[PDB]
Amino acid sequence: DVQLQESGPGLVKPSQSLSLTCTITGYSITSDYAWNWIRQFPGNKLEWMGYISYSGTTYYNPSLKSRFSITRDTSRNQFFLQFNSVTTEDTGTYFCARMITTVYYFDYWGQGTTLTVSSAKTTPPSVYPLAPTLGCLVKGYFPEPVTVTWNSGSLSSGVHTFPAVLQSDLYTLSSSVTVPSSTWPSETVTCNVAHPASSTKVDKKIVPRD
Amino acid sequence: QIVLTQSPTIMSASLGERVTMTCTASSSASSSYLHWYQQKPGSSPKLWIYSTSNLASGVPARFSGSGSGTSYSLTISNMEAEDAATYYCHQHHRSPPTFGAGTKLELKRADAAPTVSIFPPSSEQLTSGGASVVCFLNNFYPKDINVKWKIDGSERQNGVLNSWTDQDSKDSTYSMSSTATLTKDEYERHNSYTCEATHKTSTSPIVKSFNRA
Amino acid sequence: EPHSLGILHASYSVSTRQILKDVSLYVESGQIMCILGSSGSGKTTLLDAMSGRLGRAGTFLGEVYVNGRALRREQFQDCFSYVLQSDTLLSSLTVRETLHYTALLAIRRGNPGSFQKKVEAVMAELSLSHVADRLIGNYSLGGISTGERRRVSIAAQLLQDPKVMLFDEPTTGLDCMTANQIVVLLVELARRNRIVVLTIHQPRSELFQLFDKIAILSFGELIFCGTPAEMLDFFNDCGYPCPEHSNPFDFYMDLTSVDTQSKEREIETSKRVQMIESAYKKSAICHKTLKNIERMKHLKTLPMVPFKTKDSPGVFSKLGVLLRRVTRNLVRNKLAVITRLLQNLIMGLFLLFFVLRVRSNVLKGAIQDRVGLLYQFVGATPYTGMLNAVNLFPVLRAVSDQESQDGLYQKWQMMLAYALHVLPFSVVATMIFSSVCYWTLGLHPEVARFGYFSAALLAPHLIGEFLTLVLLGIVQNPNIVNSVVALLSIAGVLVGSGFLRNIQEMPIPFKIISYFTFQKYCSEILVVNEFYGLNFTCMCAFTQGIQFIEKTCPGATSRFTMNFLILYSFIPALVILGIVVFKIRDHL
Amino acid sequence: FSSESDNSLYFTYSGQPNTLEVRDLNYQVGIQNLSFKVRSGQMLAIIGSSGCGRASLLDVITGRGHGGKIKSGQIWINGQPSSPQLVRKCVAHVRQHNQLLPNLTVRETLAFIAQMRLPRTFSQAQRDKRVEDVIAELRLRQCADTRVGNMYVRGLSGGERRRVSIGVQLLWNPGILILDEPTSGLDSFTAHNLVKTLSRLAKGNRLVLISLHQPRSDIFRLFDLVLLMTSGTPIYLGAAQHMVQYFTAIGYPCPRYSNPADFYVDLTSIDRRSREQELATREKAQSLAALFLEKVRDLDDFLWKTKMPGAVQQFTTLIRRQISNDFRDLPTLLIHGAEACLMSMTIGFLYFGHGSIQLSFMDTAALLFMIGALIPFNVILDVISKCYSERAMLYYELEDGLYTTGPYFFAKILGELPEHCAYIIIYGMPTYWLANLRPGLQPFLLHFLLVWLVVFCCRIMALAAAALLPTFHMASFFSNALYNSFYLAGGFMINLSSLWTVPAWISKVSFLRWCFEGLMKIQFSRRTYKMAVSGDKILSVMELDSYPLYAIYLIVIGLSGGFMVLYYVSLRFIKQKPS
Amino acid sequence: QVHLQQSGAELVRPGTSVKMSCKAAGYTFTYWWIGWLKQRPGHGLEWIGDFFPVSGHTNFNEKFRDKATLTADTSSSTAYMQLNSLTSEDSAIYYCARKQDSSGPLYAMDYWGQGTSVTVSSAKTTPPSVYPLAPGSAMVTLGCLVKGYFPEPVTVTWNSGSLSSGVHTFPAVLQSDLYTLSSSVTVPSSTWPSETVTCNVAHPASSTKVDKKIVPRD
Amino acid sequence: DIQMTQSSSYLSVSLGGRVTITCKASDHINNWLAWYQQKPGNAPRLLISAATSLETGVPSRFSGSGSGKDYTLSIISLQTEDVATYYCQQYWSTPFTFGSGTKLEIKRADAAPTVSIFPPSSEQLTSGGASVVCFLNNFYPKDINVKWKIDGSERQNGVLNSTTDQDSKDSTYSMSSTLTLTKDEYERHNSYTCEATHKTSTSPIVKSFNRA
Repeated sequence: DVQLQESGPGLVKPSQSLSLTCTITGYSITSDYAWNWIRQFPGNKLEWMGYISYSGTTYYNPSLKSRFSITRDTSRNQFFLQFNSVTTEDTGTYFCARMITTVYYFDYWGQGTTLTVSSAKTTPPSVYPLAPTLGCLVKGYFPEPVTVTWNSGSLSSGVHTFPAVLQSDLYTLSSSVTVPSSTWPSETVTCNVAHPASSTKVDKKIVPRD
Repeated sequence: QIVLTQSPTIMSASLGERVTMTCTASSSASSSYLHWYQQKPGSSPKLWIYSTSNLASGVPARFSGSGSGTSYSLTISNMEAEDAATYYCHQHHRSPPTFGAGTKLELKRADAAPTVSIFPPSSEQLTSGGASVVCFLNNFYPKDINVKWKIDGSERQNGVLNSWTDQDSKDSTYSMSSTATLTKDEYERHNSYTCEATHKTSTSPIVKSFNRA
Repeated sequence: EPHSLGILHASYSVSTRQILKDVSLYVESGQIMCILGSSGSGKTTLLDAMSGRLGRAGTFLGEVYVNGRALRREQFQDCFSYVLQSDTLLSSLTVRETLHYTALLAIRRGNPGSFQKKVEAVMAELSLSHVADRLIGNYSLGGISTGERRRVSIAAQLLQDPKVMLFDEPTTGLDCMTANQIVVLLVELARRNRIVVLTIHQPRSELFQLFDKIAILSFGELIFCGTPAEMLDFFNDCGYPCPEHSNPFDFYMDLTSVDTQSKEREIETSKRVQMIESAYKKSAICHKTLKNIERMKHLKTLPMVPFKTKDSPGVFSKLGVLLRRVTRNLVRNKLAVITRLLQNLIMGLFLLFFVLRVRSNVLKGAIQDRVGLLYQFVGATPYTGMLNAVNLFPVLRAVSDQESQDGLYQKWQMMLAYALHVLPFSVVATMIFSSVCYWTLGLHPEVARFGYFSAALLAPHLIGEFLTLVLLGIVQNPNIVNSVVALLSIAGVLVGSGFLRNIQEMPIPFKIISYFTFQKYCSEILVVNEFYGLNFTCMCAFTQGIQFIEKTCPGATSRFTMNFLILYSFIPALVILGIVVFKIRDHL
Repeated sequence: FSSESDNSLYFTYSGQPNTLEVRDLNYQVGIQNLSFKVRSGQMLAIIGSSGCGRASLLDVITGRGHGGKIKSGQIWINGQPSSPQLVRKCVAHVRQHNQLLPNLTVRETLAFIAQMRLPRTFSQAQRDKRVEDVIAELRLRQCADTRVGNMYVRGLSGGERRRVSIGVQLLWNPGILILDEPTSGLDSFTAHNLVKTLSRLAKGNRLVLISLHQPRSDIFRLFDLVLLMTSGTPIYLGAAQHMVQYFTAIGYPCPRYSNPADFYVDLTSIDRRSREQELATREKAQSLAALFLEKVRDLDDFLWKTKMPGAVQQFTTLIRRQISNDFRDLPTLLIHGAEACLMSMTIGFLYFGHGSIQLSFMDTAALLFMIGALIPFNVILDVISKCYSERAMLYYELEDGLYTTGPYFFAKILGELPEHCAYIIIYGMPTYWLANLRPGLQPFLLHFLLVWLVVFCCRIMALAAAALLPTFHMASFFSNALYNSFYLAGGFMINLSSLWTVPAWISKVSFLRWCFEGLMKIQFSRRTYKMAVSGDKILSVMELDSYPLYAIYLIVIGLSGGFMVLYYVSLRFIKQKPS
Repeated sequence: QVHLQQSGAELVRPGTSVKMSCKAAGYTFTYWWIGWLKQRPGHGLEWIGDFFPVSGHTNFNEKFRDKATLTADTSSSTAYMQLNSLTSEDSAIYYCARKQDSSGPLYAMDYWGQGTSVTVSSAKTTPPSVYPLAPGSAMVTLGCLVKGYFPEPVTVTWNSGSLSSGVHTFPAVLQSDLYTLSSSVTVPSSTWPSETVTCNVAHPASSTKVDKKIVPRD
Repeated sequence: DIQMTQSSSYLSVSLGGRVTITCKASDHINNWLAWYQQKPGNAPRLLISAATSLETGVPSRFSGSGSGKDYTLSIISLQTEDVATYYCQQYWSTPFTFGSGTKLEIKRADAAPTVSIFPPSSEQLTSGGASVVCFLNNFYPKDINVKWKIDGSERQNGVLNSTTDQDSKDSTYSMSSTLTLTKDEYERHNSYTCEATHKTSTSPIVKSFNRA
């Protein structure tokens, strides 16, 4: 049982430094395995970036020429990555993995982190409830993710949350849940939206109107 | 440098059918270094099959694979609900290791018409100088849906965004949404908004309207 | 179905060093056990003891338990399969034919299609259907590959469906890819509810995480037995961590061996090995093994009986199968057939080359050439017989040794099969020789004389070949048999035949020895056939052929028919002799 | 661990450090493209497949291979292009299979080789000095006085045999030492200590090249440089202890607790079980080779991070060595003696002429023919067997050039005479005495001399045949064909005048015919035989009156001389390839 | 001409280290074995070790393994030997020498160096005290003492060198880290107690010179 | 290790005579034994290579031989220049070992020493120290033991003995015994005495000194 947990900066701008780390527990990175990084582009395409062997020997693939390096600290056992070429094309999800060095394959994978790179500014969300099925729209803000739930878990089923659409560096996310008229409008429900980038949490009650 | 391609890119099948996926190498590859990975939305890929035919621990012994040279394939003898995932082909015959594009299989379901609902802007939009009209099209199948917008019979395609989800883990249906962003001065000048939802489980579109400014 | 094999203790001695000491082991169905050791370790003796191939070679004081039941020594051959490190196959047969003949001897039941049903099944299990109906032949480039030969032998053992299999160093003459493929095959065979125990000489690093149990022997002592994980933990506890880039099998084999270059090294490494073995005996692993062995003895759950299905056809069915097997092996070998049929013709043509015509004038050689020719025919004919036996029998000798140890048939049944299939070829070869040389030389125009001549020379050919076969039963090196038989043939014609030494003027022990040499009777028959009706011209002491016959072996004509009865009594006698000789071979 | 002890050096090379380099060598059978340069003081191990059919890479480098030819590239030795003379003067090749004579000691083996390799201007004290230096360097002072025997099994160990096999090359003080499979048949500890010995030899101002297939973990750790090959295509050349880093930095990791040599060799091995796998693996191997060539493109050397003894002295040494070895081999001498005595006693007793009725004329003639004809049977088999057992030594010794075919030819012929004469005495005398042949000293001596010359001629025939045909069985067949032909043409079994032209020509050169005719002209020369009948007419009737007895002796001598010419031409012109 | 030239004399304090050199000439130094030898006064010679410059190999005498480090610079044909952790028992004359054999196993040292005296002592430079010896009342022997000097050599004569015979000099003895030297003369009864004589003591190491002229007394 | 032993560390010889110097090995050395000649002030010269082989430049007067482990160096018609220390060294096996050496001396008729006692000078008296010295000149043989007595009391500490080698012209030996005391210990006693015990008298020759 080996745990790989990525961490690092969320939203950063281009032409900066950027260091993502993989904390590895349950197995020392001074014993066997090749210990590497894998990138996934928002198009569901995986790309291998490079490894640091237990001996300290590193290898990076071609067509990523002198763009990054991988380092590590022995005793603490952190796994590091520092890509100077922080161009906007590098937005996507990153995750670390362990290679088995007999026949090269990746058995353990981490959980991953989402890296968004642009000059866009952090903006708090606008939240508008929707009713004449009920729900809410959250728009006019950046960066992602936003956790969207409902008060006390009431509408835990029958709910559809739609992936956000980004336009002119701001995005609109929308969520809608159908509740039959046999219980509504008495069992009050609200839209609970939380934006970690600004740490803004808003809870808006939804009211139908004629 | 070996490029891997996969086919079919997107495929669907009902439960119980035998399904195959093909991975093609741009050169050739040795059978010992081909691996398949399974990824589901929400998390990282997991090792599925290594060295073409050796099953990873935890895979429920109904998956297999084979191949040699330039042609490798993955086969499922009888599909279940948990197989709705993306399968990636990986090689390390010649460094660097590379991945294919993945094949995505979906589950078949009986056709169903969407529930369509058009919502007005909120008061907190009206007080801020802008508006958006939201049209939801829920729980349909297949995803091949066509939605039109009209204001007083005049189609408005610019400034209208839409989105949809992947196949829901709960009822195998698809759902979508469409948000039309309009200036308040445009919004309060018209009292008839409509959505014309045309799809392949009917013979005429379902037309819904919001007859209010 | 938790099938299991256990060795409670094991000791073995010869006569008078001891070979094994207190070796306990436990392995279950589905597991593969690899036994390691250096020179003198006794691991091959341990496999030979388990398979029952010793019989009475030494004293075995151990106790072997299978599925909770102790086995008797006489049951060892009925429970354990065994594959030797060097497989001898018949190159003229196909894979399908080889496995077919093996099945025909192994099982008693009928309905011939059923045999194909079993044979095709094993050719499916070991991936031999790809190479079915292909000639075995020579090496890989011009025949079947080495790995495929290993699989053919394994399939031949699988035809009786064994449940416990013992492999004596299966990867010795193989390359790294072939040996890896064989080990992968053996683990797959183990997976299918079977017990596989094998020895390996120099295992590669990849194999270490593949085996389920590894055991190390040194001079009969058991140093370690456990899983690879338990192996690494045990040796780390003893203070011997594995080096960075070493092969675990190489490191642990070096650690547990004894260096005999000098006395200081032998003492130092003996003490180190004893420290490791002592640490092992007190460990939890050894006690768990001993308790598992004890536990299986008292569980009244799965008692079982011996395996492999000892269906045993009678003697004549086995001789039939072996006869058509060896016959098929011969006919498909074009060169062996050509040599076997034409060597006597070559001999004849050589003799004809020197003497074109007999020349009835006595002063020009009328007597000299006839006596020369008969002497050379009698001498040379068993030599060509011997040549056939030395060139063709040893492959069947090796095959019969391997299969006779496996319990399919006794060695003398292969001896008889060889003995019988050669008879039509010896008859044809003699008639080909006679039909050219006799009439070309002009020995005697009468057809009856031709017939008696052909039979008279037919018998020495068979006698020579049979004598060679009996000597090969006890003399392992065929070149020694070659020289011994050639020397006996020369001594035979010199002593036995009156042509060079008149039998009535030589000492008594040579007359007595002469009476047991077939060359005496063959010479008497040929001289009667050749000279009785002749009338010579021309010092020239003789005019009538009857005078010459009276001079050497007087009275021979009155024994002519009886001489045939004596001469052709040598051929059955050697056969019966061969039957005892090969039985003696069974104890060597 | 294994063992630690004295690591002093005792015998070092005193000349300028030599070099060896290979530039874009392309050899097909083979070897696709090798480039390297090594110098004195380094040890280069070659691992992987690396060879070609029936010839290793080191035989290609020395310039003496088979079944192929160098197509391009260059090999340079000490700054000069490679040639047979530079190889003979610099390269001490130690072969995988060779033999030392079973019944010499280490001191004697090295002393004989030293006499044949060191300059004739050395004193005996200097040669003894050189032998002791070689013994000291190889740690052979203990067990220096024991037997080197292989066929004699009891004696020194296989490791010590390997060391003696190295020493017989070290005696002439080589600069470049090349070994093919040194750790073959040796135990783990013995192989380890031998590789450390080779390291010390490299340490002493020498270049050591080792061909070693599948080295062990502990042997791989002892390597200075390693050349990794998959086939004729190289993969990696450089320091052994950095090999893993090289592969790790190009995308192919190796697990901990895995031998690097075995894992990398299997990784680059080219399986031929299918066309798909063979194609994919050849593409992989070519990619790795091109990648290596790029990696060391800008790096130097492609490495990642005196009068001689004359013919008479050579003859003297060969004759002393041959006599010294065979006359200590008592079991063979007893077997040969026992076989000759038992055969002569059986012939004697069968034709016994004392306590009996006097032998007839035809029985006596049959006896004399049997005395001649029945001897080659054992002589041919043992001469051919012995010659075939010695081809490995003769081939590699002539190839190295420590002697020519002349001295060997003479030593080989003359060295069997002290055994031959005893054999003739044992075979000859009991038949002449047991069968009551013609009395007096002169008949006896003439009989003995004629039998001696005939058997000598037989030995020379078998010797020439064994050296002419490529294998034991073909030479044996050829010898038996000539023997049976001469036997039939001998004139006893068939009439000599009643012959077709070609048998007559065969009879004219048949040594058994002349043997028979000579013995008949000794027993029946001028003696009256009781049948009285004049011997001269009796010999005339059988057509044995012409060619006086001295001419018969001269003819047998001439036939032996003919077979001597055949043997000499055979050995010099045709190579005596082992097995 | 084959020739080995060693370094000069040395005097160091206990606990320190020294480095000696031996420059070879007239032969191909790099590929020959050179050995080092210790000659301690009062004893014979001790073998230190052999060195092979092209490879840098050292054949050690186990007694000296942890004391003497052997090396060489083949670009200047010079062998070196370094003595670590010096004590008083290491004061001796050290020699370098080359063997008859280019191969190295036979220690027949054909050519030798000069010898490098090494003195290990904590003593400081000091001038001697000079004393005349009174003959006392009564040929007659008179003499003089030189005591308490360090380091050696000291030159002592009589009558500024003119007393060509009858004079004995006694080699210095080391006590409490300083040397004791003495000298004596036998003179005719006509030259004592009549003629005067002089003990002439010079010590270059401490830059001194004392002329102790002794006249009749006691 | 192989220990080389040379007995008879001194041999008294005369010029023109015959000298035989022996050396035995503790083990087999297979005639790999060299002989060296060392003179005071000079590095040793190699005389003999392997046991019998004379070195280039060495006179034919020198020879050597051996049997088993016992080897001998012989010098015929001994010259003045041949009076030196000779060493036996083996090179069969490392570590190489040398013998203890033997030294030649010129044989002379026996002679008794001239012995004298010198009191300390006033320049020493004024420094707070003192010494009393007695000299033994022109004696033969070298093995002379000299003791000091103060009013009959043996003094073992504070006595130095400096001896010389054989004189090049007289062929005799000499030595000097120096006793060091402080001033107050010196003044404490009235008389000093020192006695030479030697081979040319059956009793010590005793000298004494007093003051006032």
